[PDB]
Amino acid sequence: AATVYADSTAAHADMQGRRLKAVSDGLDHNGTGLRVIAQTQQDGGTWEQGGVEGKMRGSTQTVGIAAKTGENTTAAATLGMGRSTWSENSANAKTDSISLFAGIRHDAGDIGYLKGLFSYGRYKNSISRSTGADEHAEGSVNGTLMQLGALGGVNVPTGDLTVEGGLRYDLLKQDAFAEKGSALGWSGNSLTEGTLVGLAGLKLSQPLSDKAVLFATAGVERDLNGRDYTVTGPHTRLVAGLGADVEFGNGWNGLARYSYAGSKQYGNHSGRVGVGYRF
Ligand SMILES: CCCCCCCCCCOCCOCCOCCOCCOCCO
Repeated sequence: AATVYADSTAAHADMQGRRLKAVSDGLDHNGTGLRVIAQTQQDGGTWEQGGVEGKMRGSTQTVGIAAKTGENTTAAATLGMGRSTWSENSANAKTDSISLFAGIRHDAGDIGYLKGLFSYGRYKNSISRSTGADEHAEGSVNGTLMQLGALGGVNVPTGDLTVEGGLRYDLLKQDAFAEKGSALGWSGNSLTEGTLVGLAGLKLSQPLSDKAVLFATAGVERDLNGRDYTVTGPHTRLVAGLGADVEFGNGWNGLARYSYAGSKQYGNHSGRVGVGYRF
């Protein structure tokens, strides 16, 4: 039972979906010219993954730009470096990751929009697992995760209700690996796994003034097919959330988001602070 590799990979993919959310949220904010954006997203939950409880923690720094590329078009490109962990009985794991995120949002005048999202990242999972009495196995595995996203949104309003919904496809290719350091060390084969995710969501923006807005978010998210990262060697979550963009003046804006995702046997706190500069 090397469930620790499946689980850490799963924990990374799950974090990656929120990283993509953040870049896609960055498509909405834009007014005038071109923004440059620096962000920290922290993550923190527990997760029973088929009999095994674990604890994920995660930190991601991102730098990004977004800009009106057209009278009705917005584009964003973000670069993200992540460090996350995953714990279990007997074993824990640290994931390093480097990811590029890209998004385009086309508006149909004021009635709604479509978004395309894409991401390519690499990851490295370092596992150590107690295998005995002061005996550990160390194991190192690389993978690639790609995401593709299509969302449509309408924009009904006294402040603003946007409804938003679509799909995200996660393609994970993970390399073969082998553990050093133990006589009951384990090897595992490469793994390709593609998962469609359905997404649906509500954003209630209320502007406070000319220089600040607060939003509430409620959302739904569910794998539409299998998401098995068990190497050879599906529940709906509700997410509720809060936010606030503020214009500090002289080009600078700030950003605060907090979010909780839940299903049976899953719970994750996601937070986010961003500082921004509009040229
Ligand atoms: C967990 C610790 C990590 C600390 C590191 C901090 C991460 C920062 C990432 C560094 O890169 C920043 C730059 O990212 C910018 C995004 O790329 C924009 C590319 O622009 C394309 C050029 O435009 C052509 C016109 O279409």
